[PDB]
Amino acid sequence: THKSEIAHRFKDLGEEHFKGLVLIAFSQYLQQCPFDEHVKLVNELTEFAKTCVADESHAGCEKSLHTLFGDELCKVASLRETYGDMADCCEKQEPERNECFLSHKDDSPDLPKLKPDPNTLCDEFKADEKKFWGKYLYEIARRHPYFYAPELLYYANKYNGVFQECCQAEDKGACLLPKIETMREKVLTSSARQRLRCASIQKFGERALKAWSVARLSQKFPKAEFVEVTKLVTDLTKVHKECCHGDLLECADDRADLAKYICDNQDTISSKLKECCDKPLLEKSHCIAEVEKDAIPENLPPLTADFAEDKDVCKNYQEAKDAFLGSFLYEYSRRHPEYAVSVLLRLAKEYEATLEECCAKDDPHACYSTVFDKLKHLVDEPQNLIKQNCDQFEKLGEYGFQNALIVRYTRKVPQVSTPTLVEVSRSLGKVGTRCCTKPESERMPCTEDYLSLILNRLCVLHEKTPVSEKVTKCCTESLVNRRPCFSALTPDETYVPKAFDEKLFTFHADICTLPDTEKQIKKQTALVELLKHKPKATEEQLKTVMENFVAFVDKCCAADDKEACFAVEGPKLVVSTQTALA
Ligand SMILES: COc1ccc2cc([C@H](C)C(=O)O)ccc2c1
Ligand SMILES: COc1ccc2cc([C@H](C)C(=O)O)ccc2c1
Ligand SMILES: COc1ccc2cc([C@H](C)C(=O)O)ccc2c1
Repeated sequence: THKSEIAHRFKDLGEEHFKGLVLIAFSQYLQQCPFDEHVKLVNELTEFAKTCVADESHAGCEKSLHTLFGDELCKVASLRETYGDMADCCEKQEPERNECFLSHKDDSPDLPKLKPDPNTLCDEFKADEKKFWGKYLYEIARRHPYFYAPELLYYANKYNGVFQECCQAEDKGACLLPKIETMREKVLTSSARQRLRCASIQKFGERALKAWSVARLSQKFPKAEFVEVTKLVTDLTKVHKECCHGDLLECADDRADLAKYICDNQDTISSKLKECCDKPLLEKSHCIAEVEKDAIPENLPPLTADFAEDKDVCKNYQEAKDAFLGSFLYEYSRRHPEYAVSVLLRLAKEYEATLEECCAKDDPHACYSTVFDKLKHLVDEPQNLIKQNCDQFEKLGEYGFQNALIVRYTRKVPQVSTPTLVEVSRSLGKVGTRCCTKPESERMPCTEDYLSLILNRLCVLHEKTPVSEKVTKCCTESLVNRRPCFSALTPDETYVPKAFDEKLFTFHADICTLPDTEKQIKKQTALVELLKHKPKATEEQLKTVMENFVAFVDKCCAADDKEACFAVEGPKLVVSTQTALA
């Protein structure tokens, strides 16, 4: 329909944005190459796009976006030498070649943890604002190779606006570190949301993403009609599909478009959008993404009416399954803005399973008329876990809770690799902080949605190199029952203990020197390995091993010759610990 896709997107996005997405795209496809390779790729591509803008007939201007990006990545001399089997993608035709690159996205790339000097940072910034802006896109995007790319350009500006307001202060440090931290959460979170949106389509079909889009949209805009929501849903699903499939130019473009549409139709969508719609382009879509719920309209009928009472349920459903089910989702979501999206989807799935068996039965209506009680039962099911988990969080504090979750997970999925068990248990206990201080009514929803983000990370880390059958099962059985499914696991008897490996339990003076985070991780790693070796260790003993350990580090980090003390106290500690675990 357009002579030249690259021309079209360049015009549409404008140079600056066009360059920032190309970079992000290269940086996600190729997470090792240094910055500088990438800025070369970015400009080559952009020069060429400029030629196509001026003359659309010009050779190459007709190629697809994959073919052009892909053409550019094959010309990397580093490929075979840096990326291994990656350079074999270059031997294929499109679209297999593109598929092949995308399958080498690495969810755990192992990159220097970003230690920033407020000084060096305000330097680099005053020297080159635009290169700074790019550098940040690169570093985030290479570490989060599914990160929502237009939402990333948004963060890059906010980053830049943080230094524009803070480098001209006197105590720059004190202005920066708060704002950086606050932003840097928001970015990890955004990444994990985005990774779960891609994990939907990839493992469960565009229909799962589409359904997410209904739940989210209906909650946010419950005034809007099904017909309208249905429109926004088609557009929102395409943005995310394109986005997850690495088509960032299309992603950005259709997203800007959808914001423009939403604004031009506030009267049929929401009363909360005034403030959003007066913002510039990137900020507009974010504000929208964050806008407040609209008020549930007034005389809505019972849901029982359309979905349980009505004798024609099986008729409407057989006629168009996903559409009818989208309607259930709109109707349920628009009335329960408090609920977790995971929950709404969990309800929709169950209502599906229900019609699925009931419409094949002799009087469907007797079977399905009773379904809402079953749904009431599901929403109430998880409430006691919360309580247990919050009390435990309050008693132990965040860090102790991370430890309890380390033990807990290591017993249920001890075949999981240790890096993954530590990362995930650390995130799981950050849920305590996120959700436990909230008013009770709010807790279950909060938790349900965070645990989905986090359990997805486990599934995604594990599916890379799969080792535990239970995890594979929970990860592939569903998205929306993962939390129940993980919560229903228990330690197992099949597991042979890991042979003692002393190397994993030695400590050196370095331990005193590490940044705090890295110090926690090193101990939580030991803790995991301990449970893999001693999977029956009881909680009182582990309390002993844990006090004894803190006494040990404390003694040794206080000593005149710390090495000597570690050398000596070290083996003492292995010995008691080996002794205490019978
Ligand atoms: C089909 O199941 C899903 C898909 C995507 C989800 C994304 C999210 C994040 C928290 C979101 O921003 O809504 C939560 C639950 C989800 C369930
Ligand atoms: C339009 O109705 C749907 C469609 C797809 C769904 C998928 C899922 C997830 C992926 C699942 O865990 O099976 C949940 C609910 C859904 C409702
Ligand atoms: C802050 O409240 C929480 C924190 C972590 C939790 C982890 C889990 C996992 C699924 C588990 O227990 O297996 C469940 C509930 C949780 C509630």
